[PDB]
Amino acid sequence: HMQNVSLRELAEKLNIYIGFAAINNFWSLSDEEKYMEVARREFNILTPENQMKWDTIHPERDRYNFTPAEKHVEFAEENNMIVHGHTLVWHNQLPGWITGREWTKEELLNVLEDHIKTVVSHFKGRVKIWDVVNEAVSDSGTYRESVWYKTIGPEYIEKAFRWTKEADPDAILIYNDYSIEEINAKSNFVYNMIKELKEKGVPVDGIGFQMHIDYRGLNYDSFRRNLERFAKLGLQIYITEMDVRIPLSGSEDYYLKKQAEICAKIFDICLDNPAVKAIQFWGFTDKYSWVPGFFKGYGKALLFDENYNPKPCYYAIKEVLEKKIE
Repeated sequence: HMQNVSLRELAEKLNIYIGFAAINNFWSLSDEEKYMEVARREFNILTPENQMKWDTIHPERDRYNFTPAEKHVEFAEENNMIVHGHTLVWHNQLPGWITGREWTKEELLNVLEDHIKTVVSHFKGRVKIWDVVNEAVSDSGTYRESVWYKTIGPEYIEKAFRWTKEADPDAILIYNDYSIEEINAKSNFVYNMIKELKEKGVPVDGIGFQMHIDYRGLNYDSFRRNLERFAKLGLQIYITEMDVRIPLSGSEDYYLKKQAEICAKIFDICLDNPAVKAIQFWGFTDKYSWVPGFFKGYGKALLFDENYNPKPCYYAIKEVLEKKIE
């Protein structure tokens, strides 16, 4: 009977991880001390929000900068957190050396293999989970027409996973995407995609459900069924970027209560399926979240308020974890 009961302590008892995404340059924020203290007290897995992406780590064709990623990895290792690497292949925020010229298939395959082997071998053994391909599927449930897809065709996805496994055979390799938590056209396309990759022996070890949801919640029965179909492909399941956005106008107490009910229910369903290995939120304090810039009119989507005080959802998830253990 230690005096505080943290999320990470409860996660350790349930053999899962619970954690967060770390903002760029967190160590140099004006409130770095408080941010780092709440993070180390609460969490046992960290994803760098942006500083392992291409624009930061590979800013010119023949230049690599691991300096900010290594700050994230150092903080995680010092505080007994595992690291989730994000992300090796994605369509957005690519540097100008990629977006500003025309590519052929052979040349872009060679670029992608070099990026992936350089980055994954740099952090071999230190990054336990990689998001190898992120968001490859469009919101109609076809392949997203990214630079990678347009130039290479669909084989970019199987090659990215094969190249990542060669460079670190111990990392857990996942495909990560949003709005695939329920059974729908997008998740059906991802399901068949992954089923076909694994039939070909491609090493897709798991699926990441981003869980960027709102105060309307999910169709819980559909999420439960969708988690079961993916687990039965032999996948580990990660909830990778959770946030539960609420409108900024009006009835804050009402929306904080609905946010708590939604987080409680998501945790209940995840803890009932042993394929779910980790639940991370995309940040942890409302002071530092991508939601208000990306979803206009919404925010307050995380576990702690702007002053680092826990919100009703924090107590709600803690209660669920404690009941699951007892």
